[PDB]
Amino acid sequence: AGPLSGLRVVELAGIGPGPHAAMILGDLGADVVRIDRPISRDAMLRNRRIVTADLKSDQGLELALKLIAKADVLIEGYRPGVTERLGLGPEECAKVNDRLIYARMTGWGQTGPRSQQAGHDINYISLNGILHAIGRGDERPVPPLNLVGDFGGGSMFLLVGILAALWERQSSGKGQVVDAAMVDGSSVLIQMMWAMRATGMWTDTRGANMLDGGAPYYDTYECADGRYVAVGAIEPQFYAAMLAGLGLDAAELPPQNDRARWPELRALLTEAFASHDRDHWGAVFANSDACVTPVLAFGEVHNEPHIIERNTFYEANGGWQPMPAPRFSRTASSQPRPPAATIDIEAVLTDWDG
Amino acid sequence: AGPLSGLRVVELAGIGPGPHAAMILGDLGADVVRIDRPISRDAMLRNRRIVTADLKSDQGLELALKLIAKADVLIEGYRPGVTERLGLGPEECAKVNDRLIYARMTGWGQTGPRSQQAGHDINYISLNGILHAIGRGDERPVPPLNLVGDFGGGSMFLLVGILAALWERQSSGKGQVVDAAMVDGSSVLIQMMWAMRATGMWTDTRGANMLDGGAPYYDTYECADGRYVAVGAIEPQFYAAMLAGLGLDAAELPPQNDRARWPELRALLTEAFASHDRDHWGAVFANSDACVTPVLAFGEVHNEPHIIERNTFYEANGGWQPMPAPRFSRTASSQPRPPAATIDIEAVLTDWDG
Ligand SMILES: CC(=O)SCCNC(=O)CCNC(=O)[C@H](O)C(C)(C)COP(=O)(O)OP(=O)(O)OC[C@H]1O[C@@H](n2cnc3c(N)ncnc32)[C@H](O)[C@@H]1OP(=O)(O)O
Ligand SMILES: CC(=O)SCCNC(=O)CCNC(=O)[C@H](O)C(C)(C)COP(=O)(O)OP(=O)(O)OC[C@H]1O[C@@H](n2cnc3c(N)ncnc32)[C@H](O)[C@@H]1OP(=O)(O)O
Repeated sequence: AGPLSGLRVVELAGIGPGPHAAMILGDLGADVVRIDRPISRDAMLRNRRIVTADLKSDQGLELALKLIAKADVLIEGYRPGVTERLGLGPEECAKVNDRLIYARMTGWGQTGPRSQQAGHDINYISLNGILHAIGRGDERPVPPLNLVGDFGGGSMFLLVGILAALWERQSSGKGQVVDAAMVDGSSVLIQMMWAMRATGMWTDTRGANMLDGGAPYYDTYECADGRYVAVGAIEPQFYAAMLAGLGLDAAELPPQNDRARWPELRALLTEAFASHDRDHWGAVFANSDACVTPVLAFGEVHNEPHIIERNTFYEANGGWQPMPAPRFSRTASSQPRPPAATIDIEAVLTDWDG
Repeated sequence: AGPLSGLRVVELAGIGPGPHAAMILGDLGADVVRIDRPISRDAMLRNRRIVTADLKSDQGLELALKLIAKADVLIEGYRPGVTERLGLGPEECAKVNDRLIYARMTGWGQTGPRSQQAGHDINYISLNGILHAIGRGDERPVPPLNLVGDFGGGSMFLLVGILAALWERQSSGKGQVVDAAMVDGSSVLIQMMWAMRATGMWTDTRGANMLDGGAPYYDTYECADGRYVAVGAIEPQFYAAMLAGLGLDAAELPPQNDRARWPELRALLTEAFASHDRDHWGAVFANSDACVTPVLAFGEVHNEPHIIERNTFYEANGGWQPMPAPRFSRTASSQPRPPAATIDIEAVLTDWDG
């Protein structure tokens, strides 16, 4: 029902970024067929059809190749050489379908000294300077969950690659291979810090920068109730609006960007915010441009008016799940279909006419 | 040169997610024309043509509309209502070009109680449970830079939106509006934690989970020299390789997933890692599946063999910048063109034939 209605996707069951890129294609209307090893409660596996095949057997190889022959996109997320050894490498796939967008999701990439090494999100962002930049300066770096490598710089770059190559396909009539390494994607994800490094606007020192928690106007504060607000008041008119709401006289404060007095500045904002609870500050800074919001825990998210009003989440046995993103005015995505029982691979083949 | 060679993009000069989405389109071959208010050192503005226009004047509005008439994609990142009041809203653009992908990059979205409020990355991820999930449990949440809202759940979803709509356009012959809200994108980026919350595999407690730094096998460790390694050894066989490298007898340790004894497990791993420098562990683990990697600071990234060999970065003027991601086997992206002087808008219009 969304913009990708009609798009045929073969996903080889993996973990992390592959199934997340595959979910997003399904979210937006694609026909995604997932092949697993010979009814799921993982909501990530929404908007698929699940089939099963031993890719190491002659029948399973044959069936999967017949499935790939009728597809637009193949997603795989194993080590380089794995699909090759199975007989499902790009050159074998090309033989039965040269319109195929062959999408390879890895952390290290297809080649290079580490391309055969095991790893996960934390490893990939450790090697490109990202992880070192995250957390408080007086402590060892903290992982930003797996948002940066696996998803932000992983699956999202796989999708761009995939859709980019489909655009190319319109003029050339041919697919190709998408080499999507989390180490690359995440670097492009963080290109802003690389730009700013070159002009003296970002330093290698952890938690001493504008957007890393070093700036008293770009950080969380703890309130009277042990809960938190986020302050994001970069621009001076926003910062001023923020001080107005706190009832602080600007003339009694250090300048916003005098870094030499940032501890003094923070101590004064800390005292201010500590004086009431989080919900007080949401009432105080209601419609304002102060860039002050409540830090909601996952469980409170569904009670937030802006979240509710725009239907950012829907309920699915177990709890809340995010609606497809982004939104489309003419071809709107549907609410995601729940994970369902495994179906017969043959049924899909007839459906796809193969 | 890359997959998106031929694609025409008009970017209305903004900040954060908009310019980054437009950068990535340029990286991949797109013809990107950026309109600013009446030669840049910001490497984010690579792969552009820069022109200038007062959109509030008759002349400037006319010229911009002539430019938009000839484009495939318009990127704007202002408050909802701004383009409208300029005469550049979707319904005006539709008049001159109904094939236009009109891409609206916001934090709050186009509608809702907060849609007119100022904000930055920290605010958008604060309202959807993400920011609360980030940092050590004994401390107030820390911002994961602006990686998750602006970029991972912002620009990246704008891109997917844009390219998805271009796919739709091939059958329908029409464009539409992409509503890309960082509050939506970032939720879908974190869909995994929402899936796991539903099945008891994720909790709302900060720093007490498998991927947030609560797991001793999924965290950084400080070494003898004050530098760090990242451990990512989730799977038992990797965890085992990790222990072998450390010279640790598994029989003398608590089980890997005995959470009750995670403090005791971490104290033993801490003592082990602290005994040598980062690069010793660099060496001992450089080759195995132990999921142990050095935590590199931005400045030392360009010296890492895997980074060097795959050309993840190029030097621009001054320092290193990331190469286009992902990679394409047939239509490879070029090295990005540096920011250049502003060019006259007329010249572009003749080029585009408008
Ligand atoms: C959410 C997260 O935390 S994930 C973080 C991101 N990690 C990644 O996915 C990065 C890229 N991938 C990898 O590095 C690796 O695949 C790892 C580390 C995840 C896993 O490593 P391993 O499981 O040891 O190796 P790998 O996944 O490459 O091999 C999978 C095997 O299953 C086989 N296999 C897969 N599907 C099937 C099937 N349907 N039938 C039969 N065999 C199958 C493959 O042929 C392969 O066997 P082989 O090793 O004999 O060739
Ligand atoms: C790097 C970072 O961390 S940034 C974080 C990214 N997130 C965001 O900021 C969200 C993005 N969207 C927004 O909410 C907003 O654009 C903000 C809050 C960033 C900034 O808002 P403001 O600076 O107050 O301006 P706003 O976007 O409302 O409007 C732009 C103004 O410039 C004017 N303008 C824009 N282009 C032109 C032009 N070429 N010629 C003349 N005027 C122009 C518009 O008329 C408008 O003025 P108006 O409000 O009088 O109509």
